[PDB]
Amino acid sequence: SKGEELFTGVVPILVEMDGDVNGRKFSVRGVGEGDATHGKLTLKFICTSGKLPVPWPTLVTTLVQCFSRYPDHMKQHDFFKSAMPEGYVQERTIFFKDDGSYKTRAEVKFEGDTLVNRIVLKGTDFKEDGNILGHKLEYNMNVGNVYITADKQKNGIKANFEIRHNVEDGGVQLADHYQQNTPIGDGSVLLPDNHYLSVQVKLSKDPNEKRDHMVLLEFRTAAGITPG
Ligand SMILES: [Cl-]
Repeated sequence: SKGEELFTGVVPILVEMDGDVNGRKFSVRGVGEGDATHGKLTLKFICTSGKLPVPWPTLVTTLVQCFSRYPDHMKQHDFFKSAMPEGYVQERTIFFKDDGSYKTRAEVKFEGDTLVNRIVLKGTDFKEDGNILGHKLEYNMNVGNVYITADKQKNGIKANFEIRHNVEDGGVQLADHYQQNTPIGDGSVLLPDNHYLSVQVKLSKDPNEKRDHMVLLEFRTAAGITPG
């Protein structure tokens, strides 16, 4: 890409989320930076409406796959950078097993030299004493492997993956993700062969921060195609 030229160094990131779960409105802002040459990004998120009504880990996938590192033999398969700077709309539906669902729509694009992820999330039908509204999930994140394929119905790509959220005192809460990304521009974008993004996340807290928050470190690598 010429889009890939925009990712040769550290890129600042701004994330904004307007959320609503079972009618309860909330907002999140995140700031940080990503470096695709290191397949790494770091973000700190604050709940800018007080206390978060769902567990932080359930929002990780919603809250910039542009920073995945594609190896040389897979560069032709990086849709995300190819769509830049005009960007793409990412839509997901996330189904929490035996509980409610999130519907998300985000625009990801450069605004000047900052990458911006602007999100609206709406969650419906959650159980008041379920794992989500009840805050019964551990503060951590398991590895996710996002399987990407060309979308033959709309312009761009689709993906499917399931996230396992550890539940306090044992067991898991599954979150089944459906994803579509559609370029914003009219310009040509790369159409990838099937592959996946392997994503590892470490969640932490800022010892000096009294607001409800999440510090995220994330490593993301493309794979699923043997070298050559
Ligand atoms: Cl267990």
